Amino acid sequence: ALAGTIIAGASLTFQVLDKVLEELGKVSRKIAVGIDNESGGTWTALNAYFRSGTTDVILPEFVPNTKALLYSGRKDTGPVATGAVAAFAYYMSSGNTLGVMFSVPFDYNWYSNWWDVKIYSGKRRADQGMYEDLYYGNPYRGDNGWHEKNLGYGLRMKGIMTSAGEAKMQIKISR
Ligand SMILES: C[N+](C)(C)CCOP(=O)(O)O
Repeated sequence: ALAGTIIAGASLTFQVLDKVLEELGKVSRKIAVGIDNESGGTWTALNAYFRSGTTDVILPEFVPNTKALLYSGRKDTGPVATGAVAAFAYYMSSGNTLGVMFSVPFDYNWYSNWWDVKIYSGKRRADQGMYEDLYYGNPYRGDNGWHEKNLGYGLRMKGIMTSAGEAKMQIKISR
């Protein structure tokens, strides 16, 4: 497939991400994630914690500089009113952890899509704690808009997440 795989950073596109959503099949709530690594060094998968939903693939174990990782997620199958929400992390060659969060609620009635990235000192794994850290911190909304910011440690991040049941999220970490 495409998810659980890495590709040349330069080739990461919305087209690539939408094709990821396709392989997930007709499921009302899903997300396809793409992260381009341009930090200067390699990344190593730590883990993924799902608040809601689940995933069908593995976190690309290795992400070398200039390469982009591909990942996906979705709500639980069946008559269950739930979305796709989680946080996952990658260990960096600088010795710090990169943390990512995405939330795609079941009922877009009251709720919306939310996401964020953050770098944790040392080595930390994704948990209900990191999830709450990014969710209830100051996450970006999946407003189909691009956002950027300084990640500290001299990295900077550029990103975007769509606002809908079948979402796509594209991020980039530069040095
Ligand atoms: C919508 N959600 C239940 C997945 C996230 C938590 O929302 P809230 O209980 O803080 O308002």
